[PDB]
Amino acid sequence: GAEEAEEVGVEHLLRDIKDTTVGTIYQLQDVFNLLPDVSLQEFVKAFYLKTNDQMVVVYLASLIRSVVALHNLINNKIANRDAE
Amino acid sequence: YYTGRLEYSEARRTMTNALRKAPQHTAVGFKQTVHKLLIVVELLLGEIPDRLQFRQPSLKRSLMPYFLLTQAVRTGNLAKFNQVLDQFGEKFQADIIRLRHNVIKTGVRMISLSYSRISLSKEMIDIYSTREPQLAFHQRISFCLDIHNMSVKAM
Amino acid sequence: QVIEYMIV
Amino acid sequence: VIDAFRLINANMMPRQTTSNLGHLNKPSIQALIHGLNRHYYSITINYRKNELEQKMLLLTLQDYSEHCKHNESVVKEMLELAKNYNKAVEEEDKMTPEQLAIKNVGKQDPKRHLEEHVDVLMTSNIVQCLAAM
Amino acid sequence: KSQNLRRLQAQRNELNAKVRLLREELQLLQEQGSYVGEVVRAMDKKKVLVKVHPEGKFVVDVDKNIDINDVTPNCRVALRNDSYTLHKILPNKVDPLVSLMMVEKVPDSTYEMIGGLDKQIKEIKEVIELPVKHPELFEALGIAQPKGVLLYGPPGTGKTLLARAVAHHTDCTFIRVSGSELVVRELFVMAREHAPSIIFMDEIDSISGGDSEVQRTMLELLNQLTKNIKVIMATNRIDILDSALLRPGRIDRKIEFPPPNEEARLDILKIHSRKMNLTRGINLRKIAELMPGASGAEVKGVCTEAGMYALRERRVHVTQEDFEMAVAKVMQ
Amino acid sequence: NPDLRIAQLRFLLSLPEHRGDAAVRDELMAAVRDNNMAPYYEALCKSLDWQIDVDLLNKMKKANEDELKRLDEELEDAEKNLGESEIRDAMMAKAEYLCRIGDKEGALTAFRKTYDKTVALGHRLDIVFYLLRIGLFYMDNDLITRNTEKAKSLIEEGGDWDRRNRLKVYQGLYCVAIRDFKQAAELFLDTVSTFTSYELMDYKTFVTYTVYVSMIALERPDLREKVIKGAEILEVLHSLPAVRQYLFSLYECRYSVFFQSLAVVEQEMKKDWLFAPHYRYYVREMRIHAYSQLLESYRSLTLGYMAEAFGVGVEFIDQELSRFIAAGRLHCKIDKVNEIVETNRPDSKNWQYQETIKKGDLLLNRVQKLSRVIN
Amino acid sequence: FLEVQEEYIKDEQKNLKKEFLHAQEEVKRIQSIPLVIGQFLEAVDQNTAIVGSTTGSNYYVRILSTIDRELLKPNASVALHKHSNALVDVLPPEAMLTSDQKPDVMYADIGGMDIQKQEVREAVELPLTHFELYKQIGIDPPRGVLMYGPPG
Amino acid sequence: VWEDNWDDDNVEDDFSNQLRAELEKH
Ligand SMILES: Nc1ncnc2c1ncn2[C@@H]1O[C@H](COP(=O)(O)OP(=O)(O)O)[C@@H](O)[C@H]1O
Repeated sequence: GAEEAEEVGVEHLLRDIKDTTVGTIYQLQDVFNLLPDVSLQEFVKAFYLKTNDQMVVVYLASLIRSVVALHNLINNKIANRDAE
Repeated sequence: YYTGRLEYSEARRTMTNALRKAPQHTAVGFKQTVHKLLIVVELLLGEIPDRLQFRQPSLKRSLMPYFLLTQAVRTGNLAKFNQVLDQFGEKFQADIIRLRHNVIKTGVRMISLSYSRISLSKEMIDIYSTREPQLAFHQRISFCLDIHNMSVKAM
Repeated sequence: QVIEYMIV
Repeated sequence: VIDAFRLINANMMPRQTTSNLGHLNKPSIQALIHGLNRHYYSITINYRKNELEQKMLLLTLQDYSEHCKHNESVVKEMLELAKNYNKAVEEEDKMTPEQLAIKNVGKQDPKRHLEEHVDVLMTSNIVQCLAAM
Repeated sequence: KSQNLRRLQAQRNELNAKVRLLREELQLLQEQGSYVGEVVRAMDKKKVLVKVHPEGKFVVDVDKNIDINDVTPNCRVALRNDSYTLHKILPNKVDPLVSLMMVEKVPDSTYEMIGGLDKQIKEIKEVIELPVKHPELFEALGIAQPKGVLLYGPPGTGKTLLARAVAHHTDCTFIRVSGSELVVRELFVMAREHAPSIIFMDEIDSISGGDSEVQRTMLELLNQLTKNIKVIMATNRIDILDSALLRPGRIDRKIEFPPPNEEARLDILKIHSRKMNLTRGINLRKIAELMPGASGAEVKGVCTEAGMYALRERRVHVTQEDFEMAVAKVMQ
Repeated sequence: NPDLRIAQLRFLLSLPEHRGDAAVRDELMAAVRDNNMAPYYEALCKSLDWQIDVDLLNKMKKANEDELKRLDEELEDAEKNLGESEIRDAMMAKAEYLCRIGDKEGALTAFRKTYDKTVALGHRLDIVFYLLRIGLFYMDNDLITRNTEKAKSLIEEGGDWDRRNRLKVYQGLYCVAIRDFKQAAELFLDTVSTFTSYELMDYKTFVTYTVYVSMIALERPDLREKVIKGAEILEVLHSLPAVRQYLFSLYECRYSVFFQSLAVVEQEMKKDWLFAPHYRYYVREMRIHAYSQLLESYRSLTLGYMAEAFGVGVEFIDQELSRFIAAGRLHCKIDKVNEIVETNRPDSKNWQYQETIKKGDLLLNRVQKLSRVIN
Repeated sequence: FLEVQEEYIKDEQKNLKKEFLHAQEEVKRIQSIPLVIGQFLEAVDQNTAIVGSTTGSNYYVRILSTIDRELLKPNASVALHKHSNALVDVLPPEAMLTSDQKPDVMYADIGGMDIQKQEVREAVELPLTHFELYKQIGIDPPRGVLMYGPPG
Repeated sequence: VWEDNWDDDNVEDDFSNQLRAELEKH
């Protein structure tokens, strides 16, 4: 559960150490029927591919936040530069 | 850069570290040979057309011989690379198999007529991929942004 | 790449 | 908001307290409330709990349509929102004063949107994908 | 290590100031809300004479850091939060005329796109920016003052647009008292405040004492009169108006607007045709071929109708014939 | 309207002994003998061309001081009964006259001078066309781009789309010079062209420039039909049969005349001042698009049928196509084991990857050029 | 000793982040039933404004920090605090009916009216559907439509 | 320009290679 509409009497009661820190034979026979996969021809290739595509996405991103972070750098450097 | 003055694994990262401090420094000696020498070594590893010739008009610092050897490998035959080498001969930086390596990257087709002609697991040929092949290049830019944090530690 | 996979 | 009180109906006639307890010289000091505080005189509310209770209170989705259609989506707003970020940095570079007319309350908001978009995917297009590995 | 440590002191003190004004922010918003209102300005020791929004009057004070000396009338800002005392100033909030200009938004910015009138703009620029931006040759030429221009012409063709354009090449102002819907003599004060101004009129007979009354009403105050205000009257006919205006010279200038001929109508149809896409070649003359009594409007109308007659076939280039069925349509 | 075909003459003279003197020499000095203009036409002949004789130059500078001297007293005359439209037009004596002086201060510091005291946008983009159009004559790319972002300020009522198309022709004529062959054709293609009796369009050139800028970047299936069955251009290349038989020799596969037709274009590459890697790259991509058009339909291409494309035989296709696959921009390979060329198609999924390695690197490098101490 | 309070600063930065992201949460009690709503008009500065309450007048305010300065259009209906009039949160456009499928006469049994039908068809629903063809020729969509009919 | 071209080595272009192509064939 979730404790709807009365978590005020839970979040007051979630002090020291906090939620995260806040601020930070038949069935087992059918278990291993769906385990084995090392067969990389097809599946392996597919897995390789998806990773590559998502990796790229991150590379694309990890770039525009670096740019806007650099914009915050020149904002702070021109700010303290004018405070000289 | 003086550490840049053998191995080729890190000559380009010391080329990035080298080509930084010269707004207007000298006209012989320090400012001159760092750029042209280091991009020559960047062809000693084998890096061809698309950073070479349009990046030239910034320096234009007497500009004959090293660019001539860059297109002498960009074409890649020993016949006119000879007259780049022997007819010039004073170009210095004395310290052949690489322009051989360029033309035989092609082949005729693959094998080349039952393993014999001259020019002068991912069943694809190496296009792209979604596994280990492209992952290496991917984690390049991620690393770059992480290394670019240093920006936040400067104010 | 689980070891390989700074952002925080 | 919890507070007990007294019988100071009458008896206007000790407790060093370390100087009157603190936070009842800071109530919501309102006249009908403080006029009620003449009779009221709240003191404290303590609290207990045990470790047990404390402790107690304390995948996938891959290409269904999911991974595609939340990186087919957000990169398009990175396209034209980065075009409006281009228009923002071109525009505010010159003739800018008074904190950009108070952060453009109007036409909110360029640039931050890009930061938010960047944040959304990098908590998603890695992490559970990471657990894919 | 101590220098880097004091950098960490700057970080910790910055975040601690954030939590300062967030904590006293959440206790802070339990206070009051200042009112707002226009005034008639002060006279005396502190003073205001405000008129607040719901009920319009009071006289209030002003805080030490307000410098009661600049706070001028009809520049709304207030703060008498509870006891009724000022704090600071706010956005001027557009004075009176800003209202009847943006409201009667009738006047449409115009500049030099007048469709083939050059004698007319030579004569109005002869008597509307020479008496404003070069008075020196009028006070040495013996001329007393030129003021008041009557624009008589057909409905269309020069009205509300010539008097607009040469009002704003000069950046003068353009007050229009055409109509008396929602609010004489008070307008003069606004014009005087503007220092230089131009007052414009209305022309209705067809597309007893309508606006010749106010016309003279402001020529009576204007004759003896803080000097660079120029009334402008547009009428369709010179004969229809009063004999009191027939008093040379009460109207120092009677500019005449003819209906446009061939080449002036290729000029105005050239400009309104310069509003949109056409094609590799029009040779606009054949449309002007039947211009015969036309009107300024009679040109903007047919150019928009030619655009719509290109729009009906989902086509993105206005061809030749959409003009021909535009001007061949509007003959009604 | 500075500067006309004198731009092309200024190219052709300074072009090497491909072309020198002799009757491009007189039409140049038809303007130089005309317009009486010292401050460029001595800097013109400075470039390995001509020296003193001063024979034209004296009354050239003398009429330069005549017109330049007489224009000043309208700037000093325009106060008697002459408003800012006449100080405006006195600065148009100084502006058109000191714009056909061909100086980059006499025009450039007069136009920002007349950008002050300025009536509405019968002016604000009249001069920023008239500044852009001489920036084409002096190829100062910063002046072009700053006149674009100064010229995207047409929000008048500026939805004047017989003046967007003037700017669209200016964008097409500039973007053909900065390798952006994508933006050039469509802009040109969907324009029609007309600019004050097409004087900068200088037609007998424009529709030709379209129909040999198209097949670089305008995609061979898509709007190439809009080129061919588009009834706006086909009738005006009817009088221009050379670029016509250059046009219908791709889609009709009559390639023994198409390389002939492209060798014509490599002789009228000489004219336009947007010149050298544009024609070398242009013949490169006409060439590569011509071969890639042929072998894409076949899973196997024989030596005799590829020799049938012109009649060149073997070694032209061999060395040339080996250079193209050395670039790796087609998918073929010189399979001399049988002398039959094979072609499958690995798609453009990899195109991106290869594209973006370089791209990504460059982008980060720019930031790597900035994000150090120098900021 | 300057290594001692070095361990202080890291713990204080961490714990001020703890109660800081915990401290953007105690401000959310001022937005609580019941708060008067009155529309936002002109922004003047940082965290204050001149919001227009529904109880008659507009009057000056101060707006809290947790709300972003994003949705505050000059007619944005925004809530105020009872007895205080401090701005708390912007709102969805609460107001009139959309008229879901209610009126029913066809455009085929209208009878006779053709030129007016293609003028209103031309200038109302066509620039809503084909909104960009007006931005491919040049003539703007006409803003209003005034219909004068006598006697109807 | 500013998109890196080759322009290196190659002898006179498709005009002359066209010329010795058709002449060498015929
Ligand atoms: N010479 C002209 N140049 C430009 N527009 C004109 C001209 N003559 C008439 N018009 C048109 O008339 C309209 C202005 O109305 P106006 O002429 O003031 O009405 P009236 O004719 O009653 O004075 C504008 O939309 C304009 O296009």
